[PDB]
Amino acid sequence: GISRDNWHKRRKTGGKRKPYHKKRKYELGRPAANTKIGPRRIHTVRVRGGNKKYRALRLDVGNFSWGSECCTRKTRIIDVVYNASNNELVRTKTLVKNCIVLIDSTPYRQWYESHYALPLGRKKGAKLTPEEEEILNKKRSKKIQKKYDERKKNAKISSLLEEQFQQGKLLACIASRPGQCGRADGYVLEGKELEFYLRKIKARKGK
Amino acid sequence: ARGPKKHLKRVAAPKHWMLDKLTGVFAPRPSTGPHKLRECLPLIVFLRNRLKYALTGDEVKKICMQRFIKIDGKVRVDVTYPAGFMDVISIEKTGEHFRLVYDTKGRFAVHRITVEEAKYKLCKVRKITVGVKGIPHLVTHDARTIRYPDPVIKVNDTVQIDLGTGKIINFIKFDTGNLCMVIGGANLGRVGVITNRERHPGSFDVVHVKDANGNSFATRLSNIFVIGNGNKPWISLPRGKGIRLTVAEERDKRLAT
Amino acid sequence: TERAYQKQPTIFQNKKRVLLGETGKEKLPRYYKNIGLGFKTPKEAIEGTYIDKKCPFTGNVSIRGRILSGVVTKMKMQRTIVIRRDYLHYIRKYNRFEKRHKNMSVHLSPCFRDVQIGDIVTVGECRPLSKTVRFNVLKVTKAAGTKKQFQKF
RNA sequence: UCUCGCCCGAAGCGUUUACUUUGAAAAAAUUAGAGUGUUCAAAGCAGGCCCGAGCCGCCUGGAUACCGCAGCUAGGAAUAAUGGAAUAGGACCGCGGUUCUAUUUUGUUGGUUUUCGGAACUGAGGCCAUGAUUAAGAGGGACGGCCGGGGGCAUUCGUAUUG
RNA sequence: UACCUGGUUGAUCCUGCCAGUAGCAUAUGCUUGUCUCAAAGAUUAAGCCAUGCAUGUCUAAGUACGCACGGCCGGUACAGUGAAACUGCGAAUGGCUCAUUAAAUCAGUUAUGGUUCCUUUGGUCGACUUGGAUAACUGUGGUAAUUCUAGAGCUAAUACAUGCCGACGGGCGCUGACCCCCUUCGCGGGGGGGAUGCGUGCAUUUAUCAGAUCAAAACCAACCCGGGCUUUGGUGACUCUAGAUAACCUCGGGCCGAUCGCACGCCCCCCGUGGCGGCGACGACCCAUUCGAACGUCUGCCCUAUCAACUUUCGAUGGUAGUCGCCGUGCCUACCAUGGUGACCACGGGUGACGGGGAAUCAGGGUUCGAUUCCGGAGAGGGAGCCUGAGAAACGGCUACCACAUC
RNA sequence: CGGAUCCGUAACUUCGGGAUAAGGAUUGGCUCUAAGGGCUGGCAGCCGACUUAGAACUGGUGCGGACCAGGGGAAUCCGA
RNA sequence: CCUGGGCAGGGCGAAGCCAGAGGAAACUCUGGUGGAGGUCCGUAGCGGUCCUGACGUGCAAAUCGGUCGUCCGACCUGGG
Ligand SMILES: [Mg+2]
Ligand SMILES: [Mg+2]
Ligand SMILES: [Mg+2]
Ligand SMILES: [Mg+2]
Ligand SMILES: [Mg+2]
Ligand SMILES: [Mg+2]
Ligand SMILES: [Mg+2]
Ligand SMILES: [Mg+2]
Ligand SMILES: [Mg+2]
Ligand SMILES: [Mg+2]
Ligand SMILES: [Mg+2]
Ligand SMILES: [Mg+2]
Ligand SMILES: [Mg+2]
Ligand SMILES: [Mg+2]
Ligand SMILES: [Mg+2]
Ligand SMILES: [Mg+2]
Ligand SMILES: [Mg+2]
Ligand SMILES: [Mg+2]
Ligand SMILES: [Mg+2]
Ligand SMILES: [Mg+2]
Ligand SMILES: [Mg+2]
Ligand SMILES: [Mg+2]
Ligand SMILES: [Mg+2]
Ligand SMILES: [Mg+2]
Ligand SMILES: [Mg+2]
Ligand SMILES: [Mg+2]
Ligand SMILES: [Mg+2]
Ligand SMILES: [Mg+2]
Repeated sequence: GISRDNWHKRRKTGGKRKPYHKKRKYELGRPAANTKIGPRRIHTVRVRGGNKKYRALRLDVGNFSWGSECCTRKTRIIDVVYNASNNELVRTKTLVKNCIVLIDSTPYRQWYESHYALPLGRKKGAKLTPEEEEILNKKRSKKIQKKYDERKKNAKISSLLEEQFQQGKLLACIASRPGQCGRADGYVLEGKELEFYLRKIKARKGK
Repeated sequence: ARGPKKHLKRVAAPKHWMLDKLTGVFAPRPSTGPHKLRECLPLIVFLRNRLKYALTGDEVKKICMQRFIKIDGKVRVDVTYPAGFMDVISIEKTGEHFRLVYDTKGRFAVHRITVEEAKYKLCKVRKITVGVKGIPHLVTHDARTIRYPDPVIKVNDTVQIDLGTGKIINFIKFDTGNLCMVIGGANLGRVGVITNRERHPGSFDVVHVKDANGNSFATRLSNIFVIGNGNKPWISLPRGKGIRLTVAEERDKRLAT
Repeated sequence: TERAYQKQPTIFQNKKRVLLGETGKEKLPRYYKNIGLGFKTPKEAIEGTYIDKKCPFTGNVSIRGRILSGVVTKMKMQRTIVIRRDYLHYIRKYNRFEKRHKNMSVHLSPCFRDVQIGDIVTVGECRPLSKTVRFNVLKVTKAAGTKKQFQKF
């Protein structure tokens, strides 16, 4: 019986409006679903007009888009930090439209190896992971093309994203509503937004 | 109320249906079709009230499912199927090809045309868009959505349509010097050459039109139907040019008898 | 600068400019929208600094419907001001008029500086921004007196 | 203004109303009102004709007027208030310097520069008949010869009453 | 019909009210021959209801082994009428009343680019038939009875599900074995082809890229021809529509016929055991129109100051993000600012106040009603919550409370 | 009832009061968060006190846990 | 009369002072600050309302236990 109506409100001045409706059907209100970080669990909601709404009660997998290089892979959701609207929902770990998700940087490493060779995040050992790092041997002139992609374009993912990849986590902003479409779809924080949310999380951990 | 309306009152009926006060309580409400309720004419009104074919409406309801009356090629099973301006009504046995043109009084005037012109039909473009795989779609005011129309069609045009094939032909642009016919408002049924359009940024523009023997009027873009091409109407219109002279000239006509 | 949690309307920030290494100007990636209607976009929306979701030149606020005019009365409300529309009312019985006015809150975009009290401002209808704000500041016309003179201190 | 195809169209466009005259504007019923012998009329939108049934037929009506106030468009400039130039930070014309952006062309692609179209700022002079309607038997203020039991403070005189 | 008359005084003139005058609409007294129309439980009691009805529906075209009737009728399932039940649509319309409601509903005018939309009308719709279950039916029961129902057997489809062939494989993105030419001792450099493998179409959810008004050269490095060539649409406007890029496509799972009827002919051919299949009822992913809803924008409402400041901890005003909702919204949440309205009557009260088109009243200007047949709103004793469904907080739908009230 | 915190407080009146009027909610433990300061250099860096507010978790509704400690209201007579 | 000694903490918040707001003026309103009083709860101190409690040949020829009134003063008290 949740009513999002405006006829029970006050006027421009603040005069109490006289009630005469009975909270009709075309002004529905459904209770909130705090989207946890458990397994994938989505229920259905009937919509006025015969449509279907996918209510995500808790989610595990997610979809996130890298910003600059225009790539997108699947990503397991790890942790919820800095809601920036309600800090209680950080501890509640509720997925909303504008929130920050820790991307596991492992599904981006295969694409970064396959297109942007001589990768990073390999613990400065240079002995481990016989991945096919140097097995394919880069026979034809696509080796020179990858040299253009690696040195002429120069592939700079400099010190902020460097330290994030060397810590094995990535800071992502959600760009979709989890309670509406059932998808925790988002993008990767880059540059000015990256240093801004990094400063906010660093201040939250410091003071 | 709740949901859509379903009845219609004779008192709340529109004026251009020629309904009575003593006959019945409920008016024939037309079904959902290509035309709105204010610019339509039911088949039960067309066959019962106007042409005097059946006295009751039950006879019309019987014959429309006895599969005689067809609109634009296909047979209508509904007794209250809505029609509109510039439609072809033919029933299958004699020469009866009624064109729904507008009278000078604003009423649906019958016009028995020959078969060679009854094969063809004009229609006004409502809007134009693009869709799946980048193809052009055209929406007609007669609820006709056609793909790959032409690239040289402005939104406010009148294109000839073939009822046998569903193909458009012989478009004409909205230009000064075209013969148009006003379909809506207080000056409907007015046939005149387009004289001057005036644009306004407030989502509505005005058009001043002129016609023969020194007369001029003005209307809005949502009520204009182009009918001609340089003082040459593609469809022959009954009772002269459809000109409203004067109520006193109508009295002089009735005295001349 | 910014003093909120996030301000980024539509434009993607990084053009991956790190190819030689340089700071450069960062005010070039700015969204620029023309409202049409024969009204000129001010240069504050061109070379400004602000980020406004409800600006008609920056946000997705479409301008439609009616165009009215009023006079600016107050400033104390944040990023939106209150206008006054003085008008007369024809009365059939007594056969003369009377003064009536209805104050409305209107969204003042931060690009319009020199918004001093007493100037004739133009407003336009938009989508409902908030509970009382429905119009949008569209053109500031009057200088609200003589700006040439100056006072002591 | 001829950039848009010696004139026109288009576009710069109103400083913003009040007031007026057209035009669209809406929904019928109702009101005024056209026509019609419902036996007149209240009504209603009907009916009128030719034909000895044999023309497997015609013609016409179901209009118009009003619809305050509110909103839109096109003229009018009389009355009623508002904008200009006073510490000039005034309007035009063509020249100095600083700075930015987009696309036409060097047969095509990549790099540098100029002219060009425009925006912003600064410096110097000319061009304006270079800029203030005169002062209401309106009002405010100043002057100076008065005016009056106007008001406040202090002082003096007068007879009478009582003791 | 632009209309007065009598009444204060011994008499006259004046202000002044009272009373006669005429409609209008409620009741009532008396009387009443014809005929055409015609309002009618509004005023008090939106108080209570016995009884009887007001919502059902089948086509040649979804499902016929009904025990009912008959076709001639022999047998290779099935033809005809067909009660009843499974299925779909409608019962969110109509009718009734005006109890609440004072910029609230409404009325004039504008728009959803900020939404949904049954049903019709158009575009789109690129394995010789698969599995459980069940109603009607038959037996079998319960209590005093309801539109009460479980238990045993079986049966059907447009019930609910599972799920296939075609169709050549085109083109593109990324890897990619291999291969051609020139130069160089080689290394290397430059230009041009290319077998495998992974992704494809429309919608859903992201992020990114390129996208229209305008005309002259001067230098350096690469290449086509005989000094010289390359481009989606609309609005007043877009974060509009449409392309391309990488991936998700959600088990409560978007679509890409595991339908039915008609009249029936023809052909390649080795039998047809295969095609040539024409018309017509169902929505099916989406896009428009049509019917309708919704919050919106400007203007307009009776009386009252013995109603002068009102709103703000249970948002009052605004901003920043988020939740919910179909969408824009203090509709809700966290933080921040202290705002917003008013003597041009704010706020609070009363209305024997539903708002209008209209009705009565005959100079003009006005005054009083409008519950009532047409539009819109509200409600089904009060008031709250909800299933189904596109559309309801429905009441001739359901659940709980109060007041009634039946067996 | 009794302490403390946050709302709200009538009749009357000498306008000071009545008033801790009356009447409601919370009170424990353990974690955090925010705010309130000092001293040095031409905004940055070092050093400490007990207060307030908000939030989460949890204990058998238990929290002034002992002790500390106003029952209240309507009136009449008399004396300020 | 002279001469000395003493009176824990809290509540109410007077004059004066500061800042802000309304108004044309007269003037009004709001938040602090201040610490006033034969002022309120209350300890020590001083008296003794009630239980007519305990004793009542008692501890005492007038005392004790609760419940008390007042406690910055018209306050209590030593010595001369
Ligand atoms: Mg710490
Ligand atoms: Mg109804
Ligand atoms: Mg003298
Ligand atoms: Mg008299
Ligand atoms: Mg009288
Ligand atoms: Mg809140
Ligand atoms: Mg009422
Ligand atoms: Mg009259
Ligand atoms: Mg009148
Ligand atoms: Mg409605
Ligand atoms: Mg409404
Ligand atoms: Mg209802
Ligand atoms: Mg009903
Ligand atoms: Mg009933
Ligand atoms: Mg009392
Ligand atoms: Mg007391
Ligand atoms: Mg007494
Ligand atoms: Mg005493
Ligand atoms: Mg005292
Ligand atoms: Mg006391
Ligand atoms: Mg006491
Ligand atoms: Mg004693
Ligand atoms: Mg004692
Ligand atoms: Mg005793
Ligand atoms: Mg004893
Ligand atoms: Mg005591
Ligand atoms: Mg005591
Ligand atoms: Mg005391």
